[PDB]
Amino acid sequence: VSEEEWNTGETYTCVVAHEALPNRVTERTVDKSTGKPTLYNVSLVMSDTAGTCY
Amino acid sequence: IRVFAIPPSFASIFLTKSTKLTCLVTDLTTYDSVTISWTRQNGEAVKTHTNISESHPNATFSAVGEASICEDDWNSGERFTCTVTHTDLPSPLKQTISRPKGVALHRPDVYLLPPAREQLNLRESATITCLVTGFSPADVFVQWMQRGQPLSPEKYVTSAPMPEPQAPGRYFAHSILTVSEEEWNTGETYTCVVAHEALPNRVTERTVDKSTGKPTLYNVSLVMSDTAGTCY
Amino acid sequence: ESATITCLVTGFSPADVFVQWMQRGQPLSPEKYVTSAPMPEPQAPGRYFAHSILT
Amino acid sequence: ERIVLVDNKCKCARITSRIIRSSEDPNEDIVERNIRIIVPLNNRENISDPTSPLRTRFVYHLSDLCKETCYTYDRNKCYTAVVPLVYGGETKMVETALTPDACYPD
Amino acid sequence: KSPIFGPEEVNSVEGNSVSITCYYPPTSVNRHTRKYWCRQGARGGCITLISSEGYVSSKYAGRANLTNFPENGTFVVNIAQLSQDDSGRYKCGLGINSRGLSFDVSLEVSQGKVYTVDLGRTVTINCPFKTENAQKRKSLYKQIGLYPVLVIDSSGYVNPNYTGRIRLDFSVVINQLRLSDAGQYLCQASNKKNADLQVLKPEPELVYEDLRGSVTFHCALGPEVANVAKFLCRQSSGENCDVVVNTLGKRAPAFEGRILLNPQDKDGSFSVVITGLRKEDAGRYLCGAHSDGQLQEGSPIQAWQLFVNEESTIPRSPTVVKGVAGGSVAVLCPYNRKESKSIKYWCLWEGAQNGRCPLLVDSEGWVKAQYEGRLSLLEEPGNGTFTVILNQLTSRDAGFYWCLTNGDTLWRTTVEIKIIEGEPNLKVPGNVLKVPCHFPCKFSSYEKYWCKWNNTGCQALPSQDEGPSKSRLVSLTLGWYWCGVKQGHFYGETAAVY
Ligand SMILES: *[C@@H]1O[C@H](CO)[C@@H](O[C@@H]2O[C@H](CO)[C@@H](O)[C@H](O)[C@H]2NC(C)=O)[C@H](O)[C@H]1NC(C)=O
Ligand SMILES: *[C@@H]1O[C@H](CO)[C@@H](O)[C@H](O)[C@H]1NC(C)=O
Ligand SMILES: *[C@@H]1O[C@H](CO)[C@@H](O)[C@H](O)[C@H]1NC(C)=O
Ligand SMILES: *[C@@H]1O[C@H](CO)[C@@H](O)[C@H](O)[C@H]1NC(C)=O
Repeated sequence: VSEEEWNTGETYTCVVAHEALPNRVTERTVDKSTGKPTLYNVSLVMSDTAGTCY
Repeated sequence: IRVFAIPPSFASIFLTKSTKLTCLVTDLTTYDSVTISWTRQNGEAVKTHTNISESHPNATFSAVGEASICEDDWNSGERFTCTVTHTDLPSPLKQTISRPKGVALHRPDVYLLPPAREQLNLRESATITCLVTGFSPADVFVQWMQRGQPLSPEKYVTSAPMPEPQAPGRYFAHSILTVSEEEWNTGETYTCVVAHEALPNRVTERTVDKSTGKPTLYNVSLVMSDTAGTCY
Repeated sequence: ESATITCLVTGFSPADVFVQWMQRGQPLSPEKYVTSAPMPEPQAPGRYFAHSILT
Repeated sequence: ERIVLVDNKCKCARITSRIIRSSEDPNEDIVERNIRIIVPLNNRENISDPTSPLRTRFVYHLSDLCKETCYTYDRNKCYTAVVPLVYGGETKMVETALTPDACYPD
Repeated sequence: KSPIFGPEEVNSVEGNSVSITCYYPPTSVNRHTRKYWCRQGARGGCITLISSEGYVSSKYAGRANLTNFPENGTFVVNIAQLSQDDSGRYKCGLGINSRGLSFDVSLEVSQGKVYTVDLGRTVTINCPFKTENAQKRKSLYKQIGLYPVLVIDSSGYVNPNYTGRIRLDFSVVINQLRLSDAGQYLCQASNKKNADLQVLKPEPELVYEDLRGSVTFHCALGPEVANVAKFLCRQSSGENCDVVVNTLGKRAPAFEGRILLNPQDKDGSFSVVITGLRKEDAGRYLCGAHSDGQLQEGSPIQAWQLFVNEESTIPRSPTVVKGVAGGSVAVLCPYNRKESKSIKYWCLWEGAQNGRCPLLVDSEGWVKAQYEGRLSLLEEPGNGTFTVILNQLTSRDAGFYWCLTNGDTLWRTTVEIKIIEGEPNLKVPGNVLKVPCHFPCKFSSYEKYWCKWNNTGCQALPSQDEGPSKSRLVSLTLGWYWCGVKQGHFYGETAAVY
């Protein structure tokens, strides 16, 4: 594909077709949005009276 | 020679499906010829009773005049009246009983307070106070349980619903249980169950032990793992 | 919304305790707290308690 | 702008992600992993049996919640237990409501 | 995002009262959970001024009440006796104060001839005079820049800022008031008088709708703007309105198949249906009446405000049904499970400027004559759905197909038929006592059956089964009739014969 596609993505599914499958389809996809993060941020908050998970 | 009239609580309606109503006659002289007839607003009679009790060792007679009605009759605010016909009182008195219509339902907020750390220093006793705030109408039914087993009624004292200070038409209640300080510094989850006619399944319950409620030590130990992962 | 602080006057005898509440030195209104009448304590012998909430 | 990868509500994890369109240099764009755990700290181990010990370990394998023992109540799902309350003779085991305002039947 | 939705901006003068509604997704938690209205102060947090359990604060005591309509799906806060300490930043919400589930109202109180008009209308600026000047050069000037600039003179001058749109009664009538012209004027004959003209911007009319639901904009306008070419813009992030319908033709590349501009009434109260609302429709919409179908000044607009909540109870039916030519489609339209006993209908698609949706079938029975033989509305499965089967396809009967119902609250589900090229999945004689029907081996679990088609649907007709047949083959031992399949409770591929 064009390198210029990889600011906009378009998500690029690649579907295989084999005989040991239910659908005979094991479609997968990877875009720029998938793949490695290079900036985490855990943000875990703690609170006596939580426990409802809105 | 007094008289008491006992309308059914909601936690006798809901909990035994037996909306029977009584009026007890005590303080009277130990005489006989008791007739305690339950009559509606139209004067008409209802079913009779049994098990009219004994006098006291203390020589003041105690009797109990029972009837059974249906639930839909009781909720419609009908006037019921027991008439006591004794040889002492020359007027056969009426005690009037009605479930007063027009009151809203509100839900009790049950907060359960653990014993003060000024009290767990004497090593004698600890007092846990269930606090049933803000409900309506009266008649909450607090009872306690220790480790899934119902505690004996000699140990807790539930108060009566006195109306709340700021809130206009909403009551509140209390219940204190005295557990010995060795039985609290072991663990020993206690639960406070309340039953009231505006709660969801009619019943709710709270719990506390040494380690949950007002602790002096918060020991979190969290672990995240595989934080990269392959997440879709 | 609102906090209910509770004073648990336990263990005494005879009746007629009198609980009142002060903030910083000058006493509060009696419209805000609710003292129960004394009730007898069941585990201990004939010694009462009471309680009084302030909201 | 961001896409929710996981919104798990019985551990309360909430992994999302977002591509940061940077200063307009080449493709030095970054991708994030904004985990947001919220730790209960007064819920029991068995969430439904409230006579259990408290909790110490809160373990979040974030593969095994990207694809149980829940830590928090979910808000919409409603929880119960059954207690032996008495009133007189019988021990009528009736059905309580751990979290109320969710177990109201229609 | 948090699905409560209130009024984003509230304006009311001191002493007057406020009613603030906030909506919630009517679950069984949200009906019964605590509903607050807290004041987001500075330095921190909500301070609950009036909860719904029954707390009412020290400040709002005697002047506020919060009620809760759980079936309407909303809760309303009435606040009387405003002051200027009632200005600032508020939240209406549910549950605990901290955990979101809220909306942010910004309360903003204001201090107390005269005129107050909405946009584009008329107004009659009236001014008294004396008898000694009963022929003089009467005039109206505008106070900008500490000097009356000329607007209306007697001899026939009107301003370039006010060209032509105003005549002179004494008094003076202006027409097509635009918001820039909301000025505090003055009138002169040697006497004078002031003149004051506020022109309000027409307020939102909050519409909390659902994801994959539908919405009906009820545009009601006046006998001055009956024949003006009505429209519906959508005021986006700048000042421009990317128009969505028109009456002179236009529509959007986005809203294909979905906008239905209904015909005018005698009152000019045309209505607009949007369906299949997705998350990017959630903003201000504006019906209006200007000539050239774009948003211009002088146009009696009347806005709305959508909100498309994401916490739907609406189920996710497939939007694209793909049928092969001369094949079969079998679509399910979902409908409100409370509203089971009602008269279903179906539809075509015919543009927006037309904005039509004529009825193909129903549940009482009446089918269009040009669809007879190939069409049947079903009822199985019940408990939530109703199925429609259409076969004997065609290149031009692909389109957008609306699943109406005669219920109260309506989800006009639109399903899209894609007529691809293809071969039939079922083989039947051309146009025909025994008739055969030849089923592929994929329908092995499916129950093979024939129908007698009418306006009443399918009634059963017996047959006997064979073994392996080049798959499956069934007989019709013995108008239009079909030989479809059935999978437990749903329906699949049917093919018709004469
Ligand atoms: C403790 O957790 C167990 C499983 O970890 C729960 O399991 C059973 O839960 C169902 C659902 O209410 C009950 O009908 C069963 O009777 C439970 N099993 C047993 C042996 O009690 C259980 O709910 C939790 N404990 C309690 C006492 O509720
Ligand atoms: C996580 O990182 C992003 C980008 O660096 C940032 O915008 C966001 O605020 C961070 N998360 C929290 C909880 O602050
Ligand atoms: C405090 O945390 C540490 C770290 O996990 C632990 O080893 C220690 O025992 C804890 N102490 C208490 C008093 O909980
Ligand atoms: C605190 O938690 C850790 C981990 O469970 C435990 O090992 C430690 O003993 C705890 N502290 C106390 C005082 O129990």
